Amino acid sequence: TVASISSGPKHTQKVPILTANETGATMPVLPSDSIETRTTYMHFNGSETDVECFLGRAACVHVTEIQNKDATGIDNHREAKLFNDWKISLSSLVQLRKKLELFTYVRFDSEYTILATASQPDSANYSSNLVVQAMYVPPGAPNPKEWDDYTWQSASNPSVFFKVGDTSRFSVPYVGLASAYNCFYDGYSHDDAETQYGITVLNHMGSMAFRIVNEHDEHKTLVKIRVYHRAKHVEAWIPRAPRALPYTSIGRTNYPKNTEPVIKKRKGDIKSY
Amino acid sequence: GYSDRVQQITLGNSTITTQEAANAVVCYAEWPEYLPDVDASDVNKTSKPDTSVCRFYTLDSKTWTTGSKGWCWKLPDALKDMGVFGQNMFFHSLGRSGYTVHVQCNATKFHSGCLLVVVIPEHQLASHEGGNVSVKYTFTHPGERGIDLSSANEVGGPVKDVLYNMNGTLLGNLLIFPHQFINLRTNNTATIVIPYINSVPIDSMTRHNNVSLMVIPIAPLTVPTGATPSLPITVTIAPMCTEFSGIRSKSIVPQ
Amino acid sequence: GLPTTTLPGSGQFLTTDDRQSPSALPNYEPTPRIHIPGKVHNLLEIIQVDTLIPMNNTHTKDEVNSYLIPLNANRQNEQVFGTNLFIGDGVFKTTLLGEIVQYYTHWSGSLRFSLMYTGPALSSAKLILAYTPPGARGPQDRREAMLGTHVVWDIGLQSTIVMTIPWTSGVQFRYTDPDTYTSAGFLSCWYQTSLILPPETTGQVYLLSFISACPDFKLRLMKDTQTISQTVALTE
Amino acid sequence: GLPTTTLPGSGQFLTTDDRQSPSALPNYEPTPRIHIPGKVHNLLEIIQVDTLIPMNNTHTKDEVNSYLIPLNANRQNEQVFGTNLFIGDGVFKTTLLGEIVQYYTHWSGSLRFSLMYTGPALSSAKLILAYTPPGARGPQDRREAMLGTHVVWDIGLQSTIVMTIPWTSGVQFRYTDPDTYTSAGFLSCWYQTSLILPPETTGQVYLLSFISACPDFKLRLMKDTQTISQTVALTE
Amino acid sequence: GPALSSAKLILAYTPPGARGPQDRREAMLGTHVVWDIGLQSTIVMTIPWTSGVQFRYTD
Amino acid sequence: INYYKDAASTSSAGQSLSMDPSKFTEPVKDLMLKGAPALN
Amino acid sequence: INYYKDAASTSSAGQSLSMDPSKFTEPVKDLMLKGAPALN
Ligand SMILES: Cc1cc(CCCCCOc2ccc(C3=NCCO3)cc2)on1
Repeated sequence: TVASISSGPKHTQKVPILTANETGATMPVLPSDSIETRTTYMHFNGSETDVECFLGRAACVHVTEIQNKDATGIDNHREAKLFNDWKISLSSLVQLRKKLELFTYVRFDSEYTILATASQPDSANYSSNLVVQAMYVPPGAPNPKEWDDYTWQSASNPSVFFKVGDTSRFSVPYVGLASAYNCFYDGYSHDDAETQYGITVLNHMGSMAFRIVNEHDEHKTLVKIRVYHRAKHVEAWIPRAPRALPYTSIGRTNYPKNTEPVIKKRKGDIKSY
Repeated sequence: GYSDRVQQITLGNSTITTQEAANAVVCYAEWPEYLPDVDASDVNKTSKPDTSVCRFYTLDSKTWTTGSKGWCWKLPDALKDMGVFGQNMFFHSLGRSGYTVHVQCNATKFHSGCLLVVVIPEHQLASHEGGNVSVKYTFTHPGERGIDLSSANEVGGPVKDVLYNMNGTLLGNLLIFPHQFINLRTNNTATIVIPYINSVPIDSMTRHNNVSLMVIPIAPLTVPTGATPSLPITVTIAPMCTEFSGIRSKSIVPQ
Repeated sequence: GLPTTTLPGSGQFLTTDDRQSPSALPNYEPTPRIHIPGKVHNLLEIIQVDTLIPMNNTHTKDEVNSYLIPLNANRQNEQVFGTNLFIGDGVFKTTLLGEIVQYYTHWSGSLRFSLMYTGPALSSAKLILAYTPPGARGPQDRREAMLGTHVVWDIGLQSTIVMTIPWTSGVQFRYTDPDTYTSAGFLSCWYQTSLILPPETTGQVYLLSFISACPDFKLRLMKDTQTISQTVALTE
Repeated sequence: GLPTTTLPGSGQFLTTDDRQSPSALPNYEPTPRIHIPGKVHNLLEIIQVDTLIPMNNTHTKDEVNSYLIPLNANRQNEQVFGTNLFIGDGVFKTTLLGEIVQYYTHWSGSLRFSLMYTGPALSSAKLILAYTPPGARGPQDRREAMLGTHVVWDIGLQSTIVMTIPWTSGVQFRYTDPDTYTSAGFLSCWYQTSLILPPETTGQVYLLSFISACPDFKLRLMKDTQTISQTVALTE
Repeated sequence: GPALSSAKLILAYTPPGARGPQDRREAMLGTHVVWDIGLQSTIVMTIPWTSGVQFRYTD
Repeated sequence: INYYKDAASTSSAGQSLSMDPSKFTEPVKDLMLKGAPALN
Repeated sequence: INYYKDAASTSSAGQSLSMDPSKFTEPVKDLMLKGAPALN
């Protein structure tokens, strides 16, 4: 492939460099339209800018935490982090978010990796290997109430059991209701006067719930869960302007008030170098 | 003697002529078309009013003055009240449509000024409150009036800050969306053909707007000496290939 | 039972590796795809669309005005604007090009810089745009500027001029984050003759300026952008 | 010894994975199969059999009577019953259809709603059943109702009427657990003319109503049902 | 008008059955042409025959 | 070799090697030739 | 590839792709045609 062809002096009536940008086109002008060039080859394919590659590496999408401790006398397991959940979503952590929102609709399979590490803040003894249970709780399923409810039987709901310190990995097909996931949605769930506006209404994907299977030892053990997400089989439509201001909320476009100028002011003139 | 410059668009029972055009943009290089069976889901036969809905509606005019910040209309909202297009809209459960948008602004060879005319698929607005305040329905359904970016923040309304496109992105990059400029010195109209763009084959016309049309002054209007300091901008829009499905009782929407 | 040996790296999680995994939802059938206009395949497809450069960066809070390069009637010989070419920083940084370049470590290729004139139709002007390849200072006067890559632009019916910064380089890749060894030059613009307004007209006229990449362009070695960060996880 | 590397996920137990295992009972011979009528292969086979809907839900303890929709002689213009179409909740919820839908997250397809009349043979009646697609309110009077999907039913020799709620939807799947965006409409029924009883006869007559899915139907993404739970393990 | 002026007018034909339009919004919903004043000096609008009965009276 | 039955479980996809910027860079209705005048 | 000798040790079975609701939806002795009267 040639990156530049050889081109010499020109004295024409045919001027490729004068255009009318009002038309909305970006005319494909090249170095050889306005200087004299020599042949050179590309030596490159643009492999690593493919959208599959761009969205295809694992990104941290969520960090939560649960603890193993005596539940005796706990009136609210959920509240003691005896188990915890996560209202699945991919917009909470914002590094991966800016990348996805370069597109309007996106379609992909997900590969999740879950790393779980333990911490023993209060001076301790022997730690017996804890086994985490991650179970997917889709919309309209008995949400779990204690850390050892019938829910955890999970007879119809996919769940994975792995050890703290290890990693769990599995992959979920594209579960969207439509043909693509909306990265943006300028609509409502119905024409009410006070119903929420955005996507949050659209990406009702239910939540994920974690717990330790082990009963309690004499000390307490903090287990912190990190969920990583990798898109595989990516398809993206309609590019948009990149995010300039900071994010404030999952699912709304809102930016913070009295934010700071995002364009760097010159130290000098327009004329400055 | 054909110029890129003169054009005629006849759609239904209405025709537009421009003698000072700058080509026309067809979003994503695709022209509006009906919904193919292979893509269909709802089993209902759809209704295609054709020429009674696919004609040109001219919205009320705006006034560009030296202080203007820009205006924003949403589709199909802007047309919610135009003739039979609008009736069909409130009466069917689902509908689908593409449009021809023609924005008009003429001046003289002594004026200067340049407007950006852009179509943004799925333009989800931001609340000026920050945090996770929502933007109430009425605020994103201004109707033919559209939203005036130089109007004041209101409560439950969107933010109207132009350098941020009403969503946290910079004005400068709106050029990645199908758009055309109106530069008084060149141009006097802008025309964009919009194919139907959605993640579902057909949708509700009232709970979801699928494009915002935005006209933004970028190089300020400058009139000749002792000229009146303003020009009107007119927007005429025509639904094209419209289909409605799931007819019934007639939606009632807030406000 | 087949005998195996495990190598160094067993059990590691590399966020960039690409392997098979069990599906949690065995046998599930995804929604059919329908057609949607606009599919993107390569980021190289989109960085060829031009977007506006806030060249007039001299303000103090972001404003529509930093996109406008002003022009003065009747000045002769003088300089319209100047900038270095660190596409990952400074004026370029918020543009779509600048914004994507920042997802990669290295770039190579030609850039296309165009200027669209917005003055009254009955005015006229001749400007010179000059690209100064690495190795010399930003030009200080047109004489200096005109000895490097340049285009005399004659403002006419055809409203925009497209200047190309041809890839001039020893090393075949440069860093997107500004680096010296790897630096690309300067871009300046001067009156060639001068802007002239018709009667009954007055004041400043402005140029809009765009930037996009030529088909020439290469970007490689993905990394994280300095353009976005956060202090606590967001919530709904 | 062949060199290997283990990946992330090694040692995990995913309740949904499908692999081989050693048999604990090597060489055991299972009992021969004999023929048994009734084999089921897909849950889609059984949700097409219709079952009764406790439409008359207005009681206070479960009774045979909530399966009976009453009809009054001589009323004109008035409304016989109304319900939304959240097949995973409310009247539908205990029906076989409702009961299976609850094992899945998403459903799509047409529903078949039929009414069998049980009044004396010498009586007569004309009813209108109306389906109101998402987007409008439950109809408030027949005029409103008759502008959407409807069937005038004439009570005759043929005892049942089968109304179909054709799949009317933007999005190709809806949630089985009630959700707004995803909501399906309303179903109402009104006197078209009115029930008329023969002489020597009196009182209320009832309609029985059934629900089953059309062959159209799709259910996907299995999950756990809210319809059953427990607090301690059972024993013998 | 002078050659250096400019204007955009809408001409509308309203078929029998409605009143003479009272504002452009009303006018623009019937047969109409947006005329852009340019180099080409004249605009030709056609009142297409819209009628139930195939002849009308001249009086 | 896929070891698993479902398609979601396969590795990353392989390069589009599609690449056609014209839907974004030249969505004009009447074709523009480089070198010919922009506005005729 | 089965690594094990016994049939119980193989993975899950593969979709019936049988599907015939008529034993449940139309177990009538004399065949009913849709469109013809139910009771003659
Ligand atoms: C946009 C957008 C895209 C996504 C991701 C959707 C992923 C589908 C649901 O995700 C899961 C997560 C975990 C499990 C799981 N099953 C057993 C253990 O974890 C299943 C599906 O979220 N928002």
